Amino acid sequence: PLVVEPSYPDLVINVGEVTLGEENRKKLQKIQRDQEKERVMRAACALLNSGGGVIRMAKKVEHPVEMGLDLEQSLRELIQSSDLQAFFETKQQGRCFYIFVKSWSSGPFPEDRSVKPRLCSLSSSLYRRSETSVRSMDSREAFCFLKTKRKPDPADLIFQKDYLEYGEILPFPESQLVEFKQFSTKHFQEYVKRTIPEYVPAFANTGGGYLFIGVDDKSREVLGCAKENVDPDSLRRKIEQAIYKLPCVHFCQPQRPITFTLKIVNVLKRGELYGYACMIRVNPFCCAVFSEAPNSWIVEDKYVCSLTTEKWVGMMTDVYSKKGLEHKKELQQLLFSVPPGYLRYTPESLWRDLISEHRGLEELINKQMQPFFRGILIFSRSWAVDLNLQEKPGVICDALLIAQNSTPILYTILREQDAEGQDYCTRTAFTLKQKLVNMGGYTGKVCVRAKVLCLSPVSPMDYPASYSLAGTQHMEALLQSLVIVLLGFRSLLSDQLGCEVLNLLTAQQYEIFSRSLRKNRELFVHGLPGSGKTIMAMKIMEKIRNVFHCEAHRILYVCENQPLRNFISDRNICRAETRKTFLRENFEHIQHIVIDEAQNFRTEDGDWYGKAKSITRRAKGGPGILWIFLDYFQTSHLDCSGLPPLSDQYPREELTRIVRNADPIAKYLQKEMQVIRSNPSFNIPTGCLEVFPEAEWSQGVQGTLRIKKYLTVEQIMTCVADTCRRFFDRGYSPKDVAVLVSTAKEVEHYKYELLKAMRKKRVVQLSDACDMLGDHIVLDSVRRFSGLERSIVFGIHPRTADPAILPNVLICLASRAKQHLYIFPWG
Amino acid sequence: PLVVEPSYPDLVINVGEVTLGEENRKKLQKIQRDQEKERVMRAACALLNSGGGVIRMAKKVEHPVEMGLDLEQSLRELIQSSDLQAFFETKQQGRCFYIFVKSWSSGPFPEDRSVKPRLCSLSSSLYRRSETSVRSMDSREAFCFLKTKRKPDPADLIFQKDYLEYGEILPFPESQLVEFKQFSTKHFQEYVKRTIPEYVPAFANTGGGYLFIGVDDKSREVLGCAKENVDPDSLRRKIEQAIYKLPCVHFCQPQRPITFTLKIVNVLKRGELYGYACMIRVNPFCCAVFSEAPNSWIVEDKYVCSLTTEKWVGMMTDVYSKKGLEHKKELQQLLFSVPPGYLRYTPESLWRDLISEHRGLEELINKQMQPFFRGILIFSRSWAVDLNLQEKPGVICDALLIAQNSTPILYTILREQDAEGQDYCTRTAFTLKQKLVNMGGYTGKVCVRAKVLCLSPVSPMDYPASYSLAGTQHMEALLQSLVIVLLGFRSLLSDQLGCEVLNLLTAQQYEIFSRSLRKNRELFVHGLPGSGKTIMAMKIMEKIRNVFHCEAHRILYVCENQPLRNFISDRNICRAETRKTFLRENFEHIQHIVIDEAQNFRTEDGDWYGKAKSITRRAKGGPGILWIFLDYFQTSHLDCSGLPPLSDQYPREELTRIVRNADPIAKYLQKEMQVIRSNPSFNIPTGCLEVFPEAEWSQGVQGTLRIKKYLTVEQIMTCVADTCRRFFDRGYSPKDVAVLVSTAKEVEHYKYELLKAMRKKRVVQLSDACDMLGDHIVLDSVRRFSGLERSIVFGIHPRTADPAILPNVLICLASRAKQHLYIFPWG
RNA sequence: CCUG
RNA sequence: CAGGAUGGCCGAGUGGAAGGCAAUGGACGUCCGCGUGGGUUCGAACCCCACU
Ligand SMILES: [Mg+2]
Ligand SMILES: [Mg+2]
Ligand SMILES: [Mg+2]
Ligand SMILES: [Mg+2]
Ligand SMILES: [Mn+2]
Ligand SMILES: [Mn+2]
Ligand SMILES: [Mn+2]
Ligand SMILES: [Zn+2]
Ligand SMILES: [Zn+2]
Repeated sequence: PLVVEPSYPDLVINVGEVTLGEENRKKLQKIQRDQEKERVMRAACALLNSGGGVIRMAKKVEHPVEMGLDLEQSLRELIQSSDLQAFFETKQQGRCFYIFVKSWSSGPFPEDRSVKPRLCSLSSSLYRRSETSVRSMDSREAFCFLKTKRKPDPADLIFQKDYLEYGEILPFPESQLVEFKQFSTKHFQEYVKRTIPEYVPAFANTGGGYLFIGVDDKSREVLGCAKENVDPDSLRRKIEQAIYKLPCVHFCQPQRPITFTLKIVNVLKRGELYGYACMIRVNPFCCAVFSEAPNSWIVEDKYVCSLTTEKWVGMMTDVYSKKGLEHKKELQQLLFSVPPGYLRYTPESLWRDLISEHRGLEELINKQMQPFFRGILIFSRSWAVDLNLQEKPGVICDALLIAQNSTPILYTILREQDAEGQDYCTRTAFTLKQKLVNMGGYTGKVCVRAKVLCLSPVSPMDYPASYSLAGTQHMEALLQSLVIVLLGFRSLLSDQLGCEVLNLLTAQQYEIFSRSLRKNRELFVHGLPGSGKTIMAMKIMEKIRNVFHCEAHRILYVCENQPLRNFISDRNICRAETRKTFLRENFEHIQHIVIDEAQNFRTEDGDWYGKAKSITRRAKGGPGILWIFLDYFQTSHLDCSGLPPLSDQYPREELTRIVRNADPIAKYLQKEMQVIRSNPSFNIPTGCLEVFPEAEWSQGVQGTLRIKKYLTVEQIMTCVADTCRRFFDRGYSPKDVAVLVSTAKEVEHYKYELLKAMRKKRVVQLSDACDMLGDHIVLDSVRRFSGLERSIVFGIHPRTADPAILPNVLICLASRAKQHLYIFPWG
Repeated sequence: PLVVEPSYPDLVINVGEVTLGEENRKKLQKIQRDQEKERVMRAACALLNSGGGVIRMAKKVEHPVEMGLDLEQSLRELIQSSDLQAFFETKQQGRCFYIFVKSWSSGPFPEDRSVKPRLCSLSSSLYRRSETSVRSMDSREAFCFLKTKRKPDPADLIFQKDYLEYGEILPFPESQLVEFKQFSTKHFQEYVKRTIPEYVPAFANTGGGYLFIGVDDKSREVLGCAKENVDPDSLRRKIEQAIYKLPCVHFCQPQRPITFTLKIVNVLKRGELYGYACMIRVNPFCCAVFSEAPNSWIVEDKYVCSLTTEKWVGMMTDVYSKKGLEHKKELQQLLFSVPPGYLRYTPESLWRDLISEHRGLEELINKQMQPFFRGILIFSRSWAVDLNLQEKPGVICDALLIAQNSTPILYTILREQDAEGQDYCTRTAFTLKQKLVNMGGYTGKVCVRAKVLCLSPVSPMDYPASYSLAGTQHMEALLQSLVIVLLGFRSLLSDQLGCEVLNLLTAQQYEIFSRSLRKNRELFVHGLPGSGKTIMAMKIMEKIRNVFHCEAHRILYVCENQPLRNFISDRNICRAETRKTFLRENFEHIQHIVIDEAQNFRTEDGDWYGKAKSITRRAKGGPGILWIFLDYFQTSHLDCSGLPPLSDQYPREELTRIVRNADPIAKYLQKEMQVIRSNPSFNIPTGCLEVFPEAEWSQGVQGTLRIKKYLTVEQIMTCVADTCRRFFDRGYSPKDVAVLVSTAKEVEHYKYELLKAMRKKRVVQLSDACDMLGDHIVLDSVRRFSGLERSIVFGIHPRTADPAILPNVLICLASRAKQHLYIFPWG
């Protein structure tokens, strides 16, 4: 059999001894020549269909040799192209001859889904009647044929006859619908058996036809076969069995079998019975009829396995991140920008942590990356776990080098030399390469080299020069495939890419949303939870200056919560003040006002709306911008907010796409918004919550949502500390984490209790929401954190004194978490 | 040569006598067999590339024959597929054998444009090196290769030797970069001339390489050419001439020749000169190198011609109506709706006109239409003129039948028998079929049968049954290609399709626009001339009815002009009053108010804006809609309109994309808009007119614009009458025509003067602008026609009391014409 | 196409 | 799973068109032609492939 070799960071199929060279292969017997060719072509087909690899064959001569014309032509028929160099590149060292096979197609959604087939085949076993001949459909022909079948005569005058006269000349030739066959007196009943699988599938697949057996092909004379050599009943049974044996694949309903008419009609000589003439009419078949199973091959597990008929048709006609595939270029330019002329180590925080923890790791890595002048070295605690493989103790870090003039190299740094270290690194490199092709959709020639390094004080395969990353184009394409691959797993870089995906979605929605600035002066923005409301407010405050040419101090931002106005104030895009400061102080020099979380405002101090109206309308440059952002799902009190009636809140814009939270968080927000709708507070006008999220919208970004209940306060603290330490080990910064409690009066208690547990995890710094720039965990109330967001949020015992306010707390908590949310309710 | 036969409604190529049948072709000599095959393939390639046709070949036998396996395989190679039935269907009657060729690629923008090449070819003359072999790229391979080229060793150690030793074994085999050739033993210079085009283009096309001539292919021995047999300098001259003789096509700059190094080295024997060995180092060429001109053919008018190298490369690397192509399905379902179970005659107005003018034409056509139980019979005064062919006097009408179970038939009805009639009908049918394929992009099997009919008292081809329109799908596809074709010519049906395209564009812009209803209660809509303002207002009132569930009479429409008020009232989608009526009467019953042409309003009768605000805001079901439509380019007076200041006119929606007028009218409107901006009025605030149309927006609808200046009044009226008579003869209804004058006071004078000429054109019924629905020509002033539209407009002597408004009156006129506009200014 |  | 096909007929030829019953395939010395179509080769009836 053919089996993939395990000691390689790639699919390596050893096809054994093969005779190479045209002259050497001409001296072979045809049987051995065809057997060796079929072995090598099985290997090539498997590697083409399985992400590419290397075919290893031991050659019977020491000196360099050509592959052989028959092998070359078989590869050409395999790829349906004379461009062999595109998919096959050969090397030879001593007795070993290598063919390096590129993947036929890459990714779950290739750019050629509707053009080229997913599979290469030695044969599709699909035959069509092509005029007077039967020809096999190649991969592309069969792809088009199945793509069509998947959409939702005088010969009959002869066929109707009950009998035929010996030597009768048929009045028609062989054509698209007719075939004549004559067989010897001896083998008639056996030659019919081999005739059926070739002409019945062809007629069935190409509009049907008539098969006359017993008609001289040249003179068209009816001859039949002598009565003594044929039993009509046995012949009919055999033909029926052979026809019904044919493997048919259905794309339709009903799935009735192959339909045909068979007649064994007497041939009379002078009126006496001379023999029997066999006539088959093959009515067109609804779908594809195969003469036998397709000769397509694939590597599954560690074997080279032949694809079944149904599995082949499925591959030929029919966690991946579609958003990642869409934004791969932007995401690559963001996270994996390839610099012009130096080797970049990323993530930089993780690299610093590694070199600090491990003595000599910096010197090791820098001495090892001497040969590389341009590229990126993507570090990780363990690329194995990043790719859903098993963690190996003793592995300090894994670094994926993507440098110029070099192949990708997966480095594994071991604190102590280990026997299984090279096996672990090879497994990780093989998984990475297979993912870069099959999931990342890399259509170029890729090989990830596994290379183990030891901090304490089988040869690699030499790939062609076309597997080296020549320059910017190849490095960027490989890195964009790596982006797509990473967005399919849970890891530090995957989460960073997900954050950038959320930022890109928010930018898209803001591009759609900012076109209202030219159209409105007053505008009440009704954003749903996680809809980007505050990001839109910031970007609109930037665009207001960009358009009206007014200096930043002329734009005012008003919010209810001090943490939010501090966060907005540190952006330097405007002046940011709280509701109370807004009412107290003078702002006659302000032209534009943006008011955010207006549903959280209060009337107890004054008419904030009236003040904003006066300031904006009395502006010198016409009526200034007065945009009031608000979310009624995130109300924080039962009193009237001073907003105008709902009927008065016009013109309106609605941010209904959730773009700030990962999919698990967004689904939870959508679920809880139904609970909010079920019983709105009395200060919430009933018709406001009738805003619904976009029905078919999804973020396509992985998140986390763990709800742990019936746990005590100390258990909550220890779980939070353990999760924080696990994140920080992987490389998440402390400024990605926030702990949100029910109310402020509990903030100090929970701060002390959480420090008590975090002193075991080596970070003893917590802060209120008023400081968001420091690299520290933020502990505060859910309400005080309104408007702000963090990647990882721990929601601790959501609570309020009045059930009329309670429902909104869970939304106001979940909407703060971008990717990871941990909720610890009462129980 | 091969010549297209002229007397058919198709490309019929007569390849003459051909031996058909496998046995008959086997009994031939190879030269004759190959010549007949070459003729048939040239005809088939020409027909594939020229829109399909028929190949006529006389066969030397009477009985039916198969085509022949070599001919079948050549067709398979021609179409790169065993699906011969898709493109070739053969018929034979008597001593004639027909091949019906379908177009390979059809339409200027095929749906497969990026996948399949535009051209079929016998040979691309493009060769590539495939390991140790040179392979000719088929059409698909050459397409991909040219697409790739369009986008923006030890062999060297042997090549560096200035001499070689006889029998020296070269240490390397043949490969992607190396070829070993021996010299011919008989004709050496001729052999080199022959070999150079085989290998130099392949190396140049793939990474270059070395060609060693004089090296044994099998043993790799260096043999060379005997000194007595070859002169090295003459051989060098022949080689360089042959290499520069190779056709090269460049997709770049600079367009350098083929770069190569040619060395003729001494092959010594025992240290003494024996012969010469030729080695060429072919460097990779930047673009495509051909061994000769591509073997691709096409039909040029009446001749079958081969495409040149550069012409072939152009066709292989790369009035057509893009909006027609986009909307073909909707336009077909609008105009050419295929009915179920009866035959439909269109256009009905033209059909009635024809049957009224001509005695017995109805009976004639009905008698001819008995066989057809379903389809559409598309009449015309002259399909020849509709397709830009010369008119033939004596043609009563042309009718294009498109019916089930029948091929397309172009009927030509002649008043009396005519010898030329069949020639005219056949030319028209051929032109129609060629347009349907090459311009309408019909990818099915199409034949238009030409039949001449006569009101008073060559044999046609019989096409395969696949050319008959099977049913709804085939007829719809053919009629959609017909829509695309018609939209590219000036004719009645083309203009009706253009009207529908304008309506579809307006509907799309309204789908964009109506999303503001959910977001705005009060809205000022600022439309540009011809932006659809009034159509949008009508549709928005229709949408208000549904979204607010209010009865139609609860919606009010207020406009300045009585004709527009009447036109809107005639649809019952609201209550429509004039500004004066609105101010005088009471409308507390109204909930929603839409105001149109608000810029023309006046204040002397009251405060309409305040009244509308009050009425809408005190609507019992909450505040209602108050949408004010206005266009400052169509300011009809210099007074105050009562609108709020431009700073106060918010929120604001802008309809910038002109969707109501054909392309010439739209461009004229844009130029007049720029002139208006250069001379703004004093009663229009500063920023009103800074609204600009979408820069690269086009309507894709053909129109007409004639500024017939320097004419007298009588000449103007006679020209108008002649144009109207021509349109009505062609089939346009009078209700498509409006005559617009400068002022209402001259309307009666111009009515008398226009009737003076129209009474000689067999129609006298003019109409006032207040009677739009009548089947009469509307003659009225430009100002009173504001808000109305008609397909053909005649603007006469545009003028105003104060010349300041003349640039505005010109726009107000040009925006009323949907497709055809005639302006008669002062001299 | 015919045949072992 | 394997074998054959040559000139008018019988038939010799597996890489530089016999013989037997003056010639006894063809196009324009070159080329095609040994069932047909291709390929390899300096060279094919001969070797390789597909088809019949
Ligand atoms: Mg013989
Ligand atoms: Mg022999
Ligand atoms: Mg020959
Ligand atoms: Mg042959
Ligand atoms: Mn057959
Ligand atoms: Mn047959
Ligand atoms: Mn060679
Ligand atoms: Zn089926
Ligand atoms: Zn070039």
